[PDB]
Amino acid sequence: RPFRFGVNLVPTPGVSSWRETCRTAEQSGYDVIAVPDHLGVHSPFIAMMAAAAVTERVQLTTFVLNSAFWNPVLLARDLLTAHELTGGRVEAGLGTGYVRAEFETAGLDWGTAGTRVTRLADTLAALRTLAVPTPLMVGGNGDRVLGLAAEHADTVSFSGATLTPGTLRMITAEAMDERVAFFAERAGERDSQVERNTLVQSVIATDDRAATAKAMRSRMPYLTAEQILQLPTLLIGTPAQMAETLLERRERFGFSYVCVQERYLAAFAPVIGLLG
Ligand SMILES: C[C@H](OP(=O)(O)OC[C@@H](O)[C@@H](O)[C@@H](O)Cn1c2nc(=O)[nH]c(=O)c-2cc2ccc(O)cc21)C(=O)N[C@@H](CCC(=O)N[C@@H](CCC(=O)O)C(=O)O)C(=O)O
Repeated sequence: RPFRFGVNLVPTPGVSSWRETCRTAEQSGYDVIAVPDHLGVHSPFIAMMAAAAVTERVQLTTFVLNSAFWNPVLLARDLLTAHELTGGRVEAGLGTGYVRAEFETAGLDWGTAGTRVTRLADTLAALRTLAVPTPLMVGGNGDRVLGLAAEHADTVSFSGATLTPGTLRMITAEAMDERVAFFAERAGERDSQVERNTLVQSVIATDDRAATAKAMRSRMPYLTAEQILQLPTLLIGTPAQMAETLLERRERFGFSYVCVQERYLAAFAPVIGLLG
């Protein structure tokens, strides 16, 4: 599938640069602006509308909603509105949620891993029954979550890290091979209709990839330097090397929808220039 590039921007209360940041993303060649769903961050659909008002080309996506924060019928109303009032520019990524303190602050039941995944399942089923027009993305690497992506999603987002719900660890390329294969087996005949996304956490410009990876073992001691050089959540080297890496990873994993974090917006833009 043709590449599409996203930048995960954090609309921040008290910071007056939202419109300028969204314009920079579009001017830098990104195809998607992605926004998160967290307490203490601006409300995602309202921020996406504010982005739509100052951009013309980019798609706007939630990346990803905390399913515990949304009533499915009311979310369906939001999605239809966002779709119609932007001219079809909105996509909705969904997840189970994972920050327990935020559930507690909002007065919501943390429950169990099972109830949190079931809430995502129930929401996805409802959104499809209500025939929402926004493309749907599902994010997360748990078995049940990838099964839901395979059943319901237009895009599956493969995480690239794990944590203990209630600390972050990057997964290896080999673990990622297995998660993509699991998804594909669950998707069956629908595999070819689901776009594959991943989020790159760090985009590290360097003229010495090997020395950089060796140094980075300090922050990820559970990995070798060779594993660090193959980690799907990291891009290391020159822009030409990073472009070649993304071509190789599209072949290996099927990743054609690549997002980066806001801090690396400018660092990654040269790669967009080379892949287009
Ligand atoms: C928690 C995570 O599961 P997951 O299925 O990968 O992801 C579930 C949710 O986090 C996920 O669906 C989404 O909500 C997360 N999500 C966001 N969630 C949000 O709430 N807000 C966001 O802005 C957000 C952004 C986002 C972007 C990309 C992406 O891929 C996911 C994103 C995980 O790391 N799972 C581990 C295991 C987790 C676990 O339970 N560990 C044990 C270990 C220790 C023990 O034994 O007790 C535990 O702590 O209980 C695994 O599958 O190996």
